[PDB]
Amino acid sequence: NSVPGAPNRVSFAKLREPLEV
Amino acid sequence: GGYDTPLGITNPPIDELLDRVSSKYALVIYAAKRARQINDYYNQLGEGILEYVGPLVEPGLQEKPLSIALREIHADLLEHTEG
Amino acid sequence: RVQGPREVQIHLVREVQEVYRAQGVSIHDKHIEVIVRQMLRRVTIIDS
Amino acid sequence: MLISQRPTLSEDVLTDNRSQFVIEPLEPGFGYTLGNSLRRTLLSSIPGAAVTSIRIDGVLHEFTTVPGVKEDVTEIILNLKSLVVSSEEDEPVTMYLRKQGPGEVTAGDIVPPAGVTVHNPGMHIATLNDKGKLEVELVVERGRGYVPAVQNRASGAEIGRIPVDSIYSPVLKVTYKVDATRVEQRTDFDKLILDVETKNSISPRDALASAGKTLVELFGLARELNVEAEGIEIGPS
Amino acid sequence: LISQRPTLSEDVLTDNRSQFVIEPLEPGFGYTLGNSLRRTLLSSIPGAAVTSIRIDGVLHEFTTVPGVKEDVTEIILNLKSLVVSSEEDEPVTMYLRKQGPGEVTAGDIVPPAGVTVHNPGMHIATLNDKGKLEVELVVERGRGYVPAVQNRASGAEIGRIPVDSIYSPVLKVTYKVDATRVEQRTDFDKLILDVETKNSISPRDALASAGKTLVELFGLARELN
Amino acid sequence: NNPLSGLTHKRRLSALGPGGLSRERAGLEVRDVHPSHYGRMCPIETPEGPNIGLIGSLSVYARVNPFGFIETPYRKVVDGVVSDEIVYLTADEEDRHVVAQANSPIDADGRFVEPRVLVRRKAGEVEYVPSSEVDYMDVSPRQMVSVATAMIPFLEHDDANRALMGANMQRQAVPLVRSEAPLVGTGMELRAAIDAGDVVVAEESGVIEEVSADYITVMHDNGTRRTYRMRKFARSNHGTCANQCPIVDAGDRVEAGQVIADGPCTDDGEMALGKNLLVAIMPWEGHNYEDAIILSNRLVEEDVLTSIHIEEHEIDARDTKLGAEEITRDIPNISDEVLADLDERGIVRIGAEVRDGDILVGKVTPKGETELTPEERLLRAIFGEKAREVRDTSLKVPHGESGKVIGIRVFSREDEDELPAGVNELVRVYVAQKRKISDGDKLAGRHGNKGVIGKILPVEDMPFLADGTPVDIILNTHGVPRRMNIGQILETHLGWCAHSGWKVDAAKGVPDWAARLPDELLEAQPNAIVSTPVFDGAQEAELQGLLSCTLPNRDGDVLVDADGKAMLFDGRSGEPFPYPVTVGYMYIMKLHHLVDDKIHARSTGPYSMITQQPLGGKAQFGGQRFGEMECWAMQAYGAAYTLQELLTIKSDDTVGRVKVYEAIVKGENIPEPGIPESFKVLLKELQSLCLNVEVLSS
Amino acid sequence: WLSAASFQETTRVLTDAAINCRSDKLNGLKENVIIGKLIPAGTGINRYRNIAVQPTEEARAAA
Amino acid sequence: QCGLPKLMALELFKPFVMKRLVDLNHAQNIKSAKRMVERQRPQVWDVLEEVIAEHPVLLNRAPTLHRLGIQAFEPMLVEGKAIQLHPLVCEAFNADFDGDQMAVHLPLSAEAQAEARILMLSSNNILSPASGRPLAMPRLDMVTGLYYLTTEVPGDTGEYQPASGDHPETGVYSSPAEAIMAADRGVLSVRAKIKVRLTQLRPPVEIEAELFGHSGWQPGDAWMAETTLGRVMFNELLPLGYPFVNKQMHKKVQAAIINDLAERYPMIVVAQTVDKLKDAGFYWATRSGVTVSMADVLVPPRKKEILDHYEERADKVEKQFQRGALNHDERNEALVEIWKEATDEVGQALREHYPDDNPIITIVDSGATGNFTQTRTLAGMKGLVTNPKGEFIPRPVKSSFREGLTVLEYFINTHGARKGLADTALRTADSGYLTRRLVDVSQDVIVREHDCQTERGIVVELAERAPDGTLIRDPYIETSAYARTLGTDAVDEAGNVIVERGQDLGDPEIDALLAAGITQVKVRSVLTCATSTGVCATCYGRSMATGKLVDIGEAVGIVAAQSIGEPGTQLTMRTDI
Ligand SMILES: [Mg+2]
Ligand SMILES: [Zn+2]
Repeated sequence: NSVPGAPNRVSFAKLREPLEV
Repeated sequence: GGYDTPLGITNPPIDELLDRVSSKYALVIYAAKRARQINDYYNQLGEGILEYVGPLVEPGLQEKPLSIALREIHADLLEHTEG
Repeated sequence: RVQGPREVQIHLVREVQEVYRAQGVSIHDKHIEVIVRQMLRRVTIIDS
Repeated sequence: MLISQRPTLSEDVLTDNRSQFVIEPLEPGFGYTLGNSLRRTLLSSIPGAAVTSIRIDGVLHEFTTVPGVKEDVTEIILNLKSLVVSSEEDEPVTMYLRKQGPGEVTAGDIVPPAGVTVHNPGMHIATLNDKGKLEVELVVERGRGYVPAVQNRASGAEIGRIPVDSIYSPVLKVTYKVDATRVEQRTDFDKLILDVETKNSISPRDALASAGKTLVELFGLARELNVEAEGIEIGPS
Repeated sequence: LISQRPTLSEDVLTDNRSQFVIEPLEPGFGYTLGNSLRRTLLSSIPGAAVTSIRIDGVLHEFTTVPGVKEDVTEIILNLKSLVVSSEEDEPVTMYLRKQGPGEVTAGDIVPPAGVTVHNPGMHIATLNDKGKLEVELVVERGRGYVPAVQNRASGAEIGRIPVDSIYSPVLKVTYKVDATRVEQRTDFDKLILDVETKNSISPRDALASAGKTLVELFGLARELN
Repeated sequence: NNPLSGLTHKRRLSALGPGGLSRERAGLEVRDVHPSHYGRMCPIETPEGPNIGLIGSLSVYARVNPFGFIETPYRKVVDGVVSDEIVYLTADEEDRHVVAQANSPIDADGRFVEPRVLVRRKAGEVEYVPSSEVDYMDVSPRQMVSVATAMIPFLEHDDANRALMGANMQRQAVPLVRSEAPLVGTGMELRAAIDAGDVVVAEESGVIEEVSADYITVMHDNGTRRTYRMRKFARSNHGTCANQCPIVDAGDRVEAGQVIADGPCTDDGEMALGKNLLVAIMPWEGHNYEDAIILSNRLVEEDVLTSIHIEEHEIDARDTKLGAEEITRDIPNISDEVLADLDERGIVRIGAEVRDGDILVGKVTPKGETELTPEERLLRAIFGEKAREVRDTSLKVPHGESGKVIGIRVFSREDEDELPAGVNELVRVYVAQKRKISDGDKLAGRHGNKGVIGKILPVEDMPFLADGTPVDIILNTHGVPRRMNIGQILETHLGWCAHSGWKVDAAKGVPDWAARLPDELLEAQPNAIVSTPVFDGAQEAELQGLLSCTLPNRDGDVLVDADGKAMLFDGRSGEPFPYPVTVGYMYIMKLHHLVDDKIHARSTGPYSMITQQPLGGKAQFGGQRFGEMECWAMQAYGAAYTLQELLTIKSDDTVGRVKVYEAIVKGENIPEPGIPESFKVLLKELQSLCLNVEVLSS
Repeated sequence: WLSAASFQETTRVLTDAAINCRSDKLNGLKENVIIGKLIPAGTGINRYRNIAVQPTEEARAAA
Repeated sequence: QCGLPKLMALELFKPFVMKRLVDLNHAQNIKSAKRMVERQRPQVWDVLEEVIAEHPVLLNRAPTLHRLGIQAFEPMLVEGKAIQLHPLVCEAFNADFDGDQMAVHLPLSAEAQAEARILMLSSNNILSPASGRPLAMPRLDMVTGLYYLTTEVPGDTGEYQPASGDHPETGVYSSPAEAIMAADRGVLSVRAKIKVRLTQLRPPVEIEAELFGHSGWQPGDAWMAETTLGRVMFNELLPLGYPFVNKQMHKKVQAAIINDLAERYPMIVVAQTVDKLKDAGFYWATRSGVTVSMADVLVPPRKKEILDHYEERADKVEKQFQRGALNHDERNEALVEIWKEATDEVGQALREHYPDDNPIITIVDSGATGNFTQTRTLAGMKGLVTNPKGEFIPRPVKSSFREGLTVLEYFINTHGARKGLADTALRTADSGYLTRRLVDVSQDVIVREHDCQTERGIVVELAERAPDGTLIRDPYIETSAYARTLGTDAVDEAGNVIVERGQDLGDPEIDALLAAGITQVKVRSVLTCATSTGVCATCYGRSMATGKLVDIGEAVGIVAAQSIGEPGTQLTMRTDI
């Protein structure tokens, strides 16, 4: 998320992004 | 003639018409000229009638002259001279 | 020029038919025969 | 309320017992509702009678052929199955048919007492030959629907009896088809055409009449919730 | 084999859901009987629904009202799910009167005699201190759904806003069967049918109306004799 | 036509223009995908027409170096340890180093379990390399992908062609009236919606003072306030609505960088280009034959798929030697029922419905003078009609559109505006209509499955589950295996799982498939939202496990079995279908290829100046072009007369045109075709080109 | 020369035809298409174009 | 028939409805009729529907490859704004419902209407003019439906099994009516082997000759058929005189059936029967239960072992390449061969693992669509991925689209995908240019006279003899020897005349030639036609579009050039000839 108004989107990601787009 | 009855645009079977003529193009010219004659007779009804005679078969309610032309060919009511 | 006009028609027709049938496409020979007859219409002049 | 167009029935006789029924016009979307219900009701709602079990002389274990006659037994059992009969009584009545010497076997040589009639006397059943002798015993009862062969409970008592499938429905085959004629002008109305073919004992006309009459009876029980409710009415006849 | 005439019981689960049992049927009839009931019970049940709306502050349905939090088409969409029942076929009008901040619900609407809003707890929009909501409703009986008629085809005012109307008290419907298939040939079907209505009419009433329509449509065929 | 199209219009790379190469100049070498494009330029987002391979789109992580070179970041690894230092490398810089797999078995210290890891070398060769030898590793998956093509779930299962096509239709979606968030999507949707710019973002935090449809005023933390003027039903550049609805309350504190009001294709601040619909992958009576789709009329009734279309019409009132053009009601020879919805100022009343041919703006113009027919002189004495010396050069609503009127933006020189020279008044009227879904409209998912609407049939005539819920959409099964787009059924299964919800029974130990599956996923609520990155997403085993646990809705009913299919009853016959059919929820969006904008017919319109052939295009009356290839088929049949009529009297011969019109108004036989005028014009060009050309009778 | 003109290298064939005073027969299919005359194929040949159609005498008697 | 939007027809038939409505007194005057029609008042719709009756219209889809690209239909008014196109002529137009558009042209003259009604009617042109194969064949969905209908699964419900002692066979049915009555209940499935006494269906030739004798007329006489009632319904579609088939229905089998029907039955009959086939196929495609899902897409258990074995071989060859004994060229070639063998092994393993009744399987073997290579690409492992230059990458893909791909695998696959999609756009334009050149070069070849009476002709190999001693039929006969005319008389060993000169040389004639043992024949072709202008009709031979002798004025040159130029989009090169 990391966005104040972000709806909770559960994701099947296996690894964490070192940086955001 | 065991084929079941046709419908729509193919009310006269194409093959039965084709046996009447030598080739397909001759049949097309057959139909076109007969439809033209039908239209001229329709336009000459009120005024002086030319040598043209209208539908030798019974006409329906409102059918385009080509349809009556084909029905006339199907009844062997016309003969033609090949060019 | 070495096998007359008869053999070249056979060669051309068989070659184009093989090319077209390589992809499983069926075309009858007469269609290409018309064209190859069209090519062989003219003859060159070698004497005045 | 009204559908603004009184639907009509058109019946076109084709053979002695074969007809085409047309429902024109019809409220949109109702074509299938009427067609499937009508075809199922015709197939499995009209009372009728058919043969159920078969016993013939000379057979106790030979389910292939019978002496006296030359042809096999499957032809005989199928021909017996394809027999029309109208019975006004519910008990299984026994049939017989016998003759001496070579000849042609037809249903006209059957011996039907009062209460049962056969409408196909001129139907070939077998070809007796070689000074043959046969004695065919039939069991026929009435009902409705289509039911397969039912095993003989008294196999010991009736070892020559053989079960067979039965065609209780007087109607043979029904097919329906819908189309979209005159949809735009009369608000999506459609024709529903029915093809009906029944046995020669009865006719498609009264067959469909009785089918609809049965359907309306069994549906008035569903109607009997609010006697005065709101629906749609047809009009005159 | 069974020679017994079919019956029809009733099984009520909630105030809008019911289970219907028709016993005994004939093997293979239950599916088609359920389908035939369901199609007409879903698409041929007369009902009442809103047709046109009018707002004194707007001229058409693409302009926001000063004070309302939603936009005009949002109020159209919200009141599209209203539950209104009437008994007379003549069109009738309704009225909405709400002032100041606060939620506006169907319970705020004051309907005339013969019109009952069965869903008063449904909210329509929300206001503020500048809330000025003067909303006109019209309701007529009908069947099926009808797309929005053109306000120029009929002699209607400029401010009149047509709305798509759907007259269908039935919400959801399903059927299930379970035949016996006994070796003794005692075969019959047991049709269990379910009806769920939109709190306008009880499932019993919708089933009765559908049955009446089918009875007439089949007595159409019965008269052939 | 949607925020995604705006996003991808920027951040896209073209190859045409001044100094570039044209399509004919472009060989096969340019259109390819060079291995150096990895991470720099996405190899998917590309127009599929003649411009294939020339116009592309930038990747999501790419950056422009100060010199104009496209530059991408990458993690650096040393001795089997990957640091968090992020360096930026150009294309040629990657030659010297070795970049590793985006998804590699990191052990939470940087070492990879096996030495040989799939890496990309200098010359584009992909070979195995020991772990201690690699020096760089990719930032993350979806680094070689574009923003538009990062929204496709299960991208790694779709073929490159179908993924390309789906990325293309992503830009062509139209804004609906609800814009429901997709049940299954990718994490890029939120960022794309926020960065599109048409979703208003609260720049500074604080509580909300007051909210309203037309405006929102946020109360900051320090004294001053900020008001955000909203845009309602703003016409877009492609005739699509741009509604902007707020999604906050009266007194809820907001945070800087938070969404405030949703854009045309957004809800709750994330991308929403379509809707979630029940799907049946079975064929149905051939109405879905060959990529056709059949939808439920519920979508028409419930307004599930409907889009507003704002249309703008302009009229110019310039200066002429007739005097001036007045915007009044004094239009000669007009009735009343057509003038009832037009105000006394020369324009339409705001909120009056119009259709084709209706009068829109009354621009009276002095007619001038020509040969007044004698018949007019006789006619004026039979009814007393005045001369009516002005030509009614008004605004007629063109064919094939209708709807209500939004508003009037009127400009005038009397209003003291900067109108062009000679132009006195400029009036722009806006017309809007609610376009329902209908047959012929193009629908498509996100995996590239396209197709027009074969039939809109009522809810009774559809398969329905044991729950009695009618299906929503129906797709043909033949299109799935023959197009390598297997990802769509995976998305369908995941959508059904999200719609139903699941509770993995991790009571007797965690299931093996769920072990790698993260936390907070073993439990889910009905109609929840899940995300799946394009290349790091849910595996097949995870989907199998989700399908295994499919807790029912309200009763006890597992409609979808473990394998994924489901039982459906026919709505027409009523008997159950002999075999189960897979059901689920797939994202479906309307495309901007509506049948209304693509229907055209012409009986007799205008003709060009040089040749008397008709014009082309829907802007004018048009008229279909009969190319010479169609003439070849004409000749092949041998239908000589039909070709003669087409080329002579339906196209060219003026006298033939008027004569044939007279023929099929008098009911008289159609006369012989004449000599085409275009041939005479060619003859004249040859004659005037210093070529003596003469046609010889005998 | 008309067919060659409308096929490829219009200027070259036009120049060479003009030099040679090449008079076209206007009998080919493409030329008849350009002029608008009936093509010499299908229903365009003289055998079919000049077909005379009149009713049979028995049919005339039936009226 | 063909659909036509109501507004489209209203605008197309403008003057017709004006004259009709004024004739009906709808508008006293035509000036009134202007606004009468443009306001679209309700009275225009019925008067419009009156004038469409039996007025044919033309339909066209760009581009027009072959002669069948333009077809004439008799339209009915349909609500909406889309043209309702019949699902059978999609092959002719090459039309797909992705969103492709079609243009409609309205014939005007009486002559033009006659030509549209006769030559261009969609029913009158079924056979492809290119090769003579039926082009109005049932396509994907109906092929799947018929394949499901006429398949015969053993061990099904209600099968026929011989028995004695306690119960009869209980598998024989009196009439198809009783068969469908049983099938309405659950007792009997459609695809179960049964025995039925048939009456209205002609038995096969062998059974007819054996039982019915010389007089083998079917509807009167009853006979016993051992088949499945689904095949009975399928046979019911065909005309009465057609013999029973009792065979499973692939694309090629229906092609043969329709070809024979067109050969020995009137055109209207086949035009009706193909429609009946379409209806039945569409109806039975729904119940076929062909549906794709994760369960249907299975992976081979043996895939891991085969992949590991070929990976070990690849490791050995890579170590060999490192030693330097073999150059990089040998490395790439050996890797390519090893991986091609690996993917062949994976393909055959997948073929042996998939059940014969799997949805993808019944799709692929029914011939409706797809090929087994595409299935292997779906489940298993794709194979070798190409390069932008055209080479094969030494390190190929290993997973499948069902198992998912990693980023660089997707990159390399994108290479080839983009290459192919760029090549297609150039190849279509090149094919168009080739068609233009062919049409221009062959414009003047038109049949002029019936026969030139010449004796010059060509010779066709026609099934050269085998060393073992037999008549091995030539693989290429229908394109070379069929639909011809004999330049001389076919006589064997100076004996009887099997086929005299001047014969259509149909299938019975070729069968007689093969039976007689003859191999070499002379053919009267166009290459030796003695006509000064054009070609004589006999030299050209049978016309594939009509199935009869070519007419006296058909433009054979244009039809040819179109037939050669049409399949130009399907031409693909191999991996300096
Ligand atoms: Mg297409
Ligand atoms: Zn010759």
